[PDB]
Amino acid sequence: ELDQLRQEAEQLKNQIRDARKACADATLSQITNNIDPVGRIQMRTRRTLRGHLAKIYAMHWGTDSRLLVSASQDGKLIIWDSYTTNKVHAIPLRSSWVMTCAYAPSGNYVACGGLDNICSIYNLKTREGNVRVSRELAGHTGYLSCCRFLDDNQIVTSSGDTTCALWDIETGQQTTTFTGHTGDVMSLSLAPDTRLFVSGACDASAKLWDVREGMCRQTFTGHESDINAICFFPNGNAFATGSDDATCRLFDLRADQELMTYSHDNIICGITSVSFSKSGRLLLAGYDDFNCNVWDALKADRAGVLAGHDNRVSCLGVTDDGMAVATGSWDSFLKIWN
Amino acid sequence: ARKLVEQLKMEANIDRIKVSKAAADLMAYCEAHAKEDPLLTPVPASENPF
Amino acid sequence: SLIGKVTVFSVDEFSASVLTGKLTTVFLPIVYTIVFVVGLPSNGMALWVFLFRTKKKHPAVIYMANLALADLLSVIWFPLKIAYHIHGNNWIYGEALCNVLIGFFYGNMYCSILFMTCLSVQRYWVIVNPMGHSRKKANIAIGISLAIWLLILLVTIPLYVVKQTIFIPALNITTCHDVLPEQLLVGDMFNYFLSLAIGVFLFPAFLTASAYVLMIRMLRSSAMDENSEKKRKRAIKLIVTVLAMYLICFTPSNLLLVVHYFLIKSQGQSHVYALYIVALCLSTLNSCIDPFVYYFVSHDFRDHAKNAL
Amino acid sequence: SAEDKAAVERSKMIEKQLQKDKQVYRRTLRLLLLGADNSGKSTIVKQMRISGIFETKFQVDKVNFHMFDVGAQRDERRKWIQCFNDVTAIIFVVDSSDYNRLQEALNDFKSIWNNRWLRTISVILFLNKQDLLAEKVLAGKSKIEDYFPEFARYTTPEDATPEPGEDPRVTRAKYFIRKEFVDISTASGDGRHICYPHFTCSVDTENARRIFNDCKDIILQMNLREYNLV
Repeated sequence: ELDQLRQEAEQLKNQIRDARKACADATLSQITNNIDPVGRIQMRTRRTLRGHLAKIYAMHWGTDSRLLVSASQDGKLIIWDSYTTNKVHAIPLRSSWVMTCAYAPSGNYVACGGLDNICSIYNLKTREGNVRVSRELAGHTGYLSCCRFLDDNQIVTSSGDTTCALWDIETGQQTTTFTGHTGDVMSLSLAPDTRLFVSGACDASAKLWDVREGMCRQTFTGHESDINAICFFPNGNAFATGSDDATCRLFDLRADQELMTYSHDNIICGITSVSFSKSGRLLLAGYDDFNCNVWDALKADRAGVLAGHDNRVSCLGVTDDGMAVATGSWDSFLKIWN
Repeated sequence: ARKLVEQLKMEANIDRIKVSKAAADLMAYCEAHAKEDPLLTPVPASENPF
Repeated sequence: SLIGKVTVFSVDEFSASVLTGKLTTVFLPIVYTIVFVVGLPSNGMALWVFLFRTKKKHPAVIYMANLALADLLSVIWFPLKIAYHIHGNNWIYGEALCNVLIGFFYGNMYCSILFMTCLSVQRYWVIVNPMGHSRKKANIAIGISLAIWLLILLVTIPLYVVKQTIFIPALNITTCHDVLPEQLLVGDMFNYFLSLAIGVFLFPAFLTASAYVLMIRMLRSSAMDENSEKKRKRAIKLIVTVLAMYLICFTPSNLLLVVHYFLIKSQGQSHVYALYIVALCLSTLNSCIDPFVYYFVSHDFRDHAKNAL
Repeated sequence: SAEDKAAVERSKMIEKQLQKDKQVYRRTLRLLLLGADNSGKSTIVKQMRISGIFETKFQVDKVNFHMFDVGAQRDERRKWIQCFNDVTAIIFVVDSSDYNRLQEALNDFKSIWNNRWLRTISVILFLNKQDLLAEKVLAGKSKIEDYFPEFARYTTPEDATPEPGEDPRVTRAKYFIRKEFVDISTASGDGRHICYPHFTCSVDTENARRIFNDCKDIILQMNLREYNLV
């Protein structure tokens, strides 16, 4: 009759709201306002890399804090060493629209995908020295927006058809499929222990997922529009989200509520990428105002500003040993800050 | 509607803690590794590859 | 420019009339002061914008910055000249400065001319043949800028190797470039000045005029799309204006220069000096008119300038 | 000095390859094709012929065109339309003999005209299926007044250029349909991009020439803007 089910859903939502309002005993701006302010943080460019003909859409750091991968709408993958600005590899693509990259934790493989509705998996260590495509995964019905590795045998993938999936490399078949979103899935992140992951999908909503089960653990709401970036806190019990309403927010996983909201009255632009630092104090963000901001996590104030790009900042990343920060924007240049 | 009801039912029964506990844990982790971050505490120029 | 006979020198009656009159003690300093006050900040601001806030080096900026610098260096030592003219045609400031003033004036004028010509040719090359490459243009622009400057610093040497100040006791005056000996006007200087007047004005004039006329005739052809008229028509207007500020402000000076030296080396008299002073007054106004025609009639440049201040 | 000898070899080889690729790339033009389901964009594509997104290439007077058709996607497109900010022309193909889904066509045109990431791109407008329009108007069983009553106040402009043999009624209909789009085009008054209308049918072979002429004009306007001449 469609009436009883909606009534039960409303009752359950009311119960959840009461449970969440019961645990909201204080605001964290009250028990974090007597700490030593970080100060003034300023950074300068140490190097600049050239060679792309068009916009840079994504990038990723390796596990040695030395080698990196980047890719553009030219149809080009480039593998750099950042110690000496010299190139090591260049790979051409079979399609000209690609929107995500990755880097295997062992240094042997790379992965890519785009509007062609297919994932491409490339091998780097061959006896002939020539990089040739190894695997190719198809089965989605929409543009592919992110892809990461767990080991050399499994790849987790997110697409624009409101679904996510886990793939087994050898057989070429999906092992499990995650459904439950209602709109375009854009941002994905893996837990540091490689046990869970988190996703956000253009409905002003975010969700947590277990890998081996295949069902939602918990769902968070609170934004006003699409969600574009997502990342884990280093310790494994928090994540910070960026949206198109000019706001960053922080959530934990045990209280199911907002903790800090970072925003400003003079900002009416979007967020394109977000990342964290090793200790957990510095939060970096890239905006459409042609610049980037650096914030502190426990204070809800500003610390500094990075400038130097002539277009939108599209990709950002911070290394595994904490030594440098890399950025790439629509002007076809990558920059490194320390 | 049935799927939404099932989702809300499974989400309802979750153990929850107080916010100040999570705040304490986060500030504790921030303090414990404060000295090892090469951006809050800048590295001496000698050992910096950059 | 005026002939002094024969060290004590002497001059004739018309020269005496002009050197102590009101044309060269009242009129000229007004023009120079107005030019100075109007033109110094304009090129200063243009050069600031072209040097600091530019993000990418397009060829047009490469040529325009050089033109602006040429005008700026042309307009520096004017106060010395106003002080000269107001004191009654008498120079009391030494010897090096006379050479500096003459050389910088003439060299910077002709550098301005050559850069105008280069802009014209590149505009033709782009519009009447749409295909091109930006980086090769940047390389060629830098090369040609260096060539032009080095050529200029090689035809202002003969003005540093001739004594320019001459003493006249009959009036108690000392003169910087207005009086010169007869045994030099009929000789070396005749050759040098006709060489400059026919070498670095006429040929660039033909090049520039031909390029702009062909561009207009192609932009009004009956083989172009009719959904663009309101833009193309505007373009025509600007082109005409530029030609107008080129031929009017430069042809009279060179013509009267040639005529003056022809009268001196042909017959032996001189009664055309006042017209040359006035035509040169007209020529020196382009240090103030150029930034309003090549720089400010656009869209983005005005916004950048407003953001600068 | 060191033992690192690939540190020059690999860099030099890769630089050579990228230079060759740059010279190949910068001489091509790229176009995006949009339309509805009942539009005849597929027939046009097949005529100048000689999953994700479909792709075609053609060559006119030694210039290479590369055209992109959006394929098996979902209905909502507000997120991947931002990947087309560096193309020269949007080719918009709209039906002309339906009278029902025409308003949705105008509204979509308005939406793609005022988007923020596409305020420096021009539109070439193709109105397809003309002979059907002629036959349908001559049949006279359906009146345009039931959907655009303002047609009752429209008269042919004095500068009309009809091909001989056509009744003035069909000419009036054609010009009214064109006028709606042109007015919505000029409504902004932005003065940074232009709309180029044409009429076309199911069997015609001069579409490549039209695209070439329009692209040539677009490049010329860009160059005039760039050199402080306009």
